[PDB]
Amino acid sequence: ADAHKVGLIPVTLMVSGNIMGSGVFLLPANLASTGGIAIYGWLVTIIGALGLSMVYAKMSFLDPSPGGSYAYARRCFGPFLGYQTNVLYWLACWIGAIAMVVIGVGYLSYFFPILKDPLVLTITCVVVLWIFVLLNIVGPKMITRVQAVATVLALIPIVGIAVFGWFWFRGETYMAAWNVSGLGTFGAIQSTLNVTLWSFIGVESASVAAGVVKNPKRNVPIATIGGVLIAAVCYVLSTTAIMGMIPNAALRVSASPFGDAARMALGDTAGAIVSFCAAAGCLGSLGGWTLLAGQTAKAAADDGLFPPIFARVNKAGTPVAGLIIVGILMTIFQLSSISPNATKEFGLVSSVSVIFTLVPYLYTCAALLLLGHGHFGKARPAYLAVTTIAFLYCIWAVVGSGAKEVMWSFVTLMVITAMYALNYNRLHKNPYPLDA
Amino acid sequence: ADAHKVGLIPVTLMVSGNIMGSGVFLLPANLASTGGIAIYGWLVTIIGALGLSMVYAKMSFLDPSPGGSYAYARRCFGPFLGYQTNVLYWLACWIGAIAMVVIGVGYLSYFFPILKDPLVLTITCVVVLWIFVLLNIVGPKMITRVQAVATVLALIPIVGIAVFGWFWFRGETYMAAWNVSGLGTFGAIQSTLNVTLWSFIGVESASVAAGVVKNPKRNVPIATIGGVLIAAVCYVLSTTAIMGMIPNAALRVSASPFGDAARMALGDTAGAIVSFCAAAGCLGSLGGWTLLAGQTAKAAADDGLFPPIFARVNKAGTPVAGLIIVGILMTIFQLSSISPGLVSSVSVIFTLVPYLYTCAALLLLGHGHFGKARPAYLAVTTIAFLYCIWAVVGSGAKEVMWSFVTLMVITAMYALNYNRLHKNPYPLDA
Ligand SMILES: NC(=[NH2+])NCCC[C@H](N)C(=O)O
Ligand SMILES: NC(=[NH2+])NCCC[C@H](N)C(=O)O
Repeated sequence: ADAHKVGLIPVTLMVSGNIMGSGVFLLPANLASTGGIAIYGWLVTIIGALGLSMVYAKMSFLDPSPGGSYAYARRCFGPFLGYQTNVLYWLACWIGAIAMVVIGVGYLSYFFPILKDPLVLTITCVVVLWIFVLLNIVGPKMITRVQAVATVLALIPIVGIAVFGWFWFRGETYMAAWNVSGLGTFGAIQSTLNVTLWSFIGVESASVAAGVVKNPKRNVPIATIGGVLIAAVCYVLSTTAIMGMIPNAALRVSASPFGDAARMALGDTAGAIVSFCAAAGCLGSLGGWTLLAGQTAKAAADDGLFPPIFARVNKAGTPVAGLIIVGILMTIFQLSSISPNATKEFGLVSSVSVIFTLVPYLYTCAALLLLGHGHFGKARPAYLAVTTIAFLYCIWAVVGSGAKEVMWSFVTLMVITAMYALNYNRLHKNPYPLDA
Repeated sequence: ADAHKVGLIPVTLMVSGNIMGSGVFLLPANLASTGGIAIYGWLVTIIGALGLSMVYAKMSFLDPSPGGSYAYARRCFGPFLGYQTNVLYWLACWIGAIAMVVIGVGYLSYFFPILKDPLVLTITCVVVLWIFVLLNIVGPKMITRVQAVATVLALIPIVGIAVFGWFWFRGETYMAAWNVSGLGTFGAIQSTLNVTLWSFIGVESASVAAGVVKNPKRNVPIATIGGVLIAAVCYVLSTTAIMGMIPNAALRVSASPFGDAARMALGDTAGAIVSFCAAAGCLGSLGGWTLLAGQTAKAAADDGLFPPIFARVNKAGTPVAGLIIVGILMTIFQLSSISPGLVSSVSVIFTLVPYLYTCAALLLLGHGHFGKARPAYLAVTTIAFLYCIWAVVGSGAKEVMWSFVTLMVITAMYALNYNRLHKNPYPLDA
């Protein structure tokens, strides 16, 4: 409790918030490239995401350390694989933040065309970017509530259709466009896993924010599973709903499919509603990531595995100097990217960020078995089945990324292990030292 | 000493053998795609390889554990990063052996066209493949000698030209093709590093076979550095020598540039010589890898980190059952072929991972023993780092992707096979 921690509801909405985020609005546009067979892809993507949820759920229950993934990998494998998880996820976070502010603010252009011009867009972003760094400095009680309101604002259309969308949905349109890809059923299913497997990055959120959730052992597991269950429901119900409402042809070339789901549904400026709700979604998610950025660095900084400045806190215990760095960085790697100008662009270096997150997922399912075997009782086979699913889920994600971004993920992994060696020799503690 | 270990010379020739191997004959054909500016690429590729040599040299001096890379990673980072190194490098080895038998036997087609036909080629390979598995079962004293002879047989042409090739050398020729790539100087340099940086895979050999080298602490470092020095000398002297001997135009479309080179000096039957020496090279290297395969699995098996069967030895101490597995596997993933290289490629990135964790291990374990040469050892190992990273920077993406995916599967198997036995730096209470 004591005192400014965050409760169950905010925490869980932070999970749903970060998960659904920017993408929930573009899904039916990308599945439309393959068809209604994307339903099968979901059934596979869901049980795979429920696996990784349960893993994080049980893990955080057993050890509710602050920093989630990072924490477990330190217990399991030592300071090095700890240091690796942080650096990766910490980047995966604040690069992820950058994507939110862009996408979010970009929805607002529907209201202010003023900001399609790329320069003004970047000025607006610094502003809104620092707005949320500041909200994060007034503390996790505060941003979790701003996100909680943001994300329920963002759920309005997504339930609206998910629930009321059926009233107009039919078979004729949905089924006609069952398999537009022109690939075999298993071919298609894989081509939808390319999209949908990245839909549940975010499941870690609660377990990472353990240090700031009120009753970690009860709540982190509830927020973890619950969050993922909200996301699943929406995804499935909403994008199957849209594929029986708008014809495939129109839908796959749509910039905002929910905006179009509107212009017939409630018509007129109902796109207004959706582009506000869409913008609210991201901006909420924005702040939620920058939070999590704040926490990993904190945890790692606290065990000597990240610079001391990230461990420095104000009296409430929130890492102010830590967040101001994330804030500065995002301001640097944002001016750098004024629509070309300096060089090129660049959604590569956000894509590599998304593989950085799958590495922690992997070391966590390892950590569950390697640390947790003691506490499994007679449910041993259950926990083996589940985590191997979580494994298949992480590998099968990378199996169908682009090469280019895995290559680069891998290169940054090498450079991470070059810095550890260079920065920690002397302080390092060897399982089997040499004598002097 | 006691008793059937291997001495300095065989060890070091195993190093040079495995390094130069199949590639030393194809180098000047691939550098001919860019020109005599590949000389600059070499100067960068050399000091980078002398780094990673020195690293392995000092590491194996300090700890001369059997398994080299694997050993060090276990000390440094624990059983998991140990397990990771072995599985990788063990695959790196026996996939690498498959490549050698193919290439090696393929040179012999110059004598027996009978075996360009792809079926007969694979039958031949199983035969020769199991010839060397057997030679390896009669022990490391034996294969190291077969390799030593194989690799000095393979050095004939390579010194022949490297030394005597200068008599047909022509500055005009060499210069006129200075930069055929049509890229900027730094562009060209990078386009030659693509080839040359993979030239020194093998530096690990001696430190990996520490369990079988006579006086490990003196010899593994000598064989390590010495080996790499022999490879550098040849590479540089021989391929610059050829580029002033044969015009760029001819040279870059050559199937065997040494065959063409040699036909200028000895002439006529020089192709026979070269295709025998070229085949001797690979087949020697073939056995030397299957050796190293034998040793990692042994070392890991011995620490519970690989199946017990790989730790099982005959009275001489050599892992017979272990090698028969490698032998079977190579027989399976060979008949699997017919008709009906990526894999050989992914295997090559697998070897750069151990290199990395070794330079780490040098600093993380060795800092105690650096005395007042601290800066020297930091400078050197950071080169060794740049060398490993810069290799991967210019691989194909497809084979890094797959190297990475196999890394994930490796860590899923550790979790699945070692939970209960695993020892956590910071456990939970029950
Ligand atoms: N445009 C992007 N790829 N943004 C990355 C955000 C990832 C986050 N899991 C989401 O789906 O909302
Ligand atoms: N074990 C391996 N992956 N070997 C690949 C061959 C590399 C070696 N430098 C050669 O060209 O001969």
